[PDB]
Amino acid sequence: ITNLCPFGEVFNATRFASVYAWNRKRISNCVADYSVLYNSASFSTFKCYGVSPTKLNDLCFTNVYADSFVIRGDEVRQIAPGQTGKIADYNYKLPDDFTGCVIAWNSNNLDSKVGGNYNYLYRLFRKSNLKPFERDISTEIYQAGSTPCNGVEGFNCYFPLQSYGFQPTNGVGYQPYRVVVLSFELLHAPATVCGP
Amino acid sequence: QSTIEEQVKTFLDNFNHKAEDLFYQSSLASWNYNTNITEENVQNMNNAGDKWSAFLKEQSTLAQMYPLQEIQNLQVKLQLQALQQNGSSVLSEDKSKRLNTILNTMSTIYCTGKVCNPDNPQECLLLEPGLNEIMANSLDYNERLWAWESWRSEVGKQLRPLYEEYVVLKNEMARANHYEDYGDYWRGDYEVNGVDGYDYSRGQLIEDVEHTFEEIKPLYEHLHAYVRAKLMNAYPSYISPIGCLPAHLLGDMWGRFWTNLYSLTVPFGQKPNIDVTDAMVDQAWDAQRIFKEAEKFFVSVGLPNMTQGFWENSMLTDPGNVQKACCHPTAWDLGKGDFRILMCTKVTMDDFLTAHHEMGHIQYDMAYAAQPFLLRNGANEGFHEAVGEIMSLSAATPKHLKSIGLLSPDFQEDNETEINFLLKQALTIVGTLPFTYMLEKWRWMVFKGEIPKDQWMKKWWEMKREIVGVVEPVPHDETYCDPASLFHVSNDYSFIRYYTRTLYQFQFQEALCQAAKHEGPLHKCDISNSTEAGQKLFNMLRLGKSEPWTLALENVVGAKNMNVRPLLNYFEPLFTWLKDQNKNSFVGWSTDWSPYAD
Ligand SMILES: *[C@@H]1O[C@H](CO)[C@@H](O)[C@H](O)[C@H]1NC(C)=O
Ligand SMILES: [Zn+2]
Repeated sequence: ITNLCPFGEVFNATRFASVYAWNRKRISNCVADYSVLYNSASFSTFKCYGVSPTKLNDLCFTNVYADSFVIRGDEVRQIAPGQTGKIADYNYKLPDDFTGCVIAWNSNNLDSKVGGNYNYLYRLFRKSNLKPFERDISTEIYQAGSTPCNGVEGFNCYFPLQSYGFQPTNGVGYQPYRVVVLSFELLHAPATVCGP
Repeated sequence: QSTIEEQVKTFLDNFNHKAEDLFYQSSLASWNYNTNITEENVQNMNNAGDKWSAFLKEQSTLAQMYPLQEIQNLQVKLQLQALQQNGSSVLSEDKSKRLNTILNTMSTIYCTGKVCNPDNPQECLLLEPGLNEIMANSLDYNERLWAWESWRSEVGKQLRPLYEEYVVLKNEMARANHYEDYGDYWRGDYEVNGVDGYDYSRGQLIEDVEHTFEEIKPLYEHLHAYVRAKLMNAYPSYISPIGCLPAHLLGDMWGRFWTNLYSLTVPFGQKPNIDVTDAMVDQAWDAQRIFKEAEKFFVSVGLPNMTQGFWENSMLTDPGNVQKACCHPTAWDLGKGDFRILMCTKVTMDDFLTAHHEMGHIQYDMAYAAQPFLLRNGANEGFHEAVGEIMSLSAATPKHLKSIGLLSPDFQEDNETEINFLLKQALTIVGTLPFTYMLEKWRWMVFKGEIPKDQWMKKWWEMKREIVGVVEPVPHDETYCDPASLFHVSNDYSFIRYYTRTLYQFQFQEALCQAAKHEGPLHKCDISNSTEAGQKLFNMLRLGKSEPWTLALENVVGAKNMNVRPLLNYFEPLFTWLKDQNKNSFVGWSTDWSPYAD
């Protein structure tokens, strides 16, 4: 006697979020069978931080946020605590004492098409690093010098974000990997999510 | 101060993420064109080519604003200076499109030109395989002569007016870029400046090429004497014992490699054959097996196995009459992790070694892929054509060939086997050197001046007779263009890379054998299981252009220039024997003897 969580509505959503503006789902008042995700055959990365991956079906938590996005397979090594580079610094930062799991897989059959996809964006310049779990969905022109930028692109004046361009024949370090980051929370209050 | 470093670093980190896809989309249109010459592909190729060049002009213009004198980090000075250089944009738009028609027409004439039988105009030969089989295997002087001149009369004569226009436009483009001529533009890959004590100059390349060739002529004169002395058995009334060689009797349509003279000139025919062409046909190998065996060599020295996209997307076998594909072997890096080979292979020792060579370009292309966009290129033209040929120096050995089952396990490594092997290697590697130097000397002068329009073919054939010791079967006048009848002349590539790689391959080979802890003669060193020799190479391949070639060489072999000593020390066991064989016959040649007049 059981009631499973809506992981299906994230792990097999049709359309994922552009990494600069990542999606967040709350999970609460539910049972989550993490062992099914751990025993998945498709996942290429399943690194868990601060919590042992086999153990999750024993734990109970107040809240769980599943964050989802898509990035080049070569940038998946920036989704970990303590990393640097233009995903970790400016698009999505995990904290230095993250407790959670990072889950990722190749999606070249879906997120990539002939002629090039050009939907998925990422932020390429920022005036400072993000604080952990911050978002910056904005398009004001970055200024690289002493000339006032007047809200127009040009010399020393760069648009803040750039598209990915997945074609089907690009190599593994440039194919689209879907990523889901689970960020469990215990908040000195009731548990609302458990393993069965 | 630091603002005009951070402004430049910011700008290049715009370029490296904006350029990367425009270059990919351009490359992928050229692959679709070369895999079938079709107007539907030529449209896409022109469209994606225009997008790339039209972009480059805008970023080049933005880069022009920053002071070249203010940036101090060496790699950013290199990476920025590549944008500040104009290139082709100095010409008017009509004149630039005129040049792009010339290049595409010369390329199409070469890749689709043909000759046909004079009784049977229904029967026509492309260069590959048609005329190549005739020039590689026919022992009829008359058929060889026909196949040799018919390509020069039927296609070399078409390219003369185009090559005139190409010489004119490329010089005016190069001169508006402050080079003296388009030859000087090409010598510009060897230039090193700003780093004092490791500098090199575009004039000095001519000094070091002509200075090293002087120390190679003695081995060549002895090898030429031996080849001439034996071809008189096969073509008895046609060859003088004291003259230069007839051009069509060399082992190739141009005489670029003498490899296919081996069967006519092999020293000790009673031993098992070192040319494994017959053993591969007997065991029924094929295109995929040849590239699989190439892959095993690179991985056993600890370099990466091939990307799955290589095996799925490459064209390793001729597509046949269904597609007018190009068949000159090429190694392609498209960008974005995508690497391919286009090569119409067939079961031969030549295609087995050439599979090692073109796969050697892909290994260097995989190694420097972490570098930023404008440095993600080889350290020098010569290193790019050397990194593959280091593996053929190792993979061709009777020692290695027995270990892969192309020789019988009872084969004996005796003192006649050693000369049967070196005489094969000397045909390829020393036979190609004078041709490779001489052809580029002609182009350097044709771009510079000192060869006027009514003497192009005059001075070419004078230099083939004087420098190379080869003579034309019948005179060619200034309506012909023989040089244009070779791919690298037709399709706008510098040839000197094939000279300088021929020195670098022995410098690196000696320095890799020491990492494999080898002792004994250099000409039986196999590096094939030494991960230590592979690492000594890999840690120089991963650089791209980021450190000057003089220093990238000097770190690996302890010299800051190209050196002849390891080449000679490889062939010395042959050279001593050729000096013995030639004691009763003439060494050198008269330039006055003629196949037509005599
Ligand atoms: C080695 O080869 C030479 C000829 O190339 C021959 O004279 C000599 O006798 C050979 N060595 C032996 C041990 O017979
Ligand atoms: Zn090559």
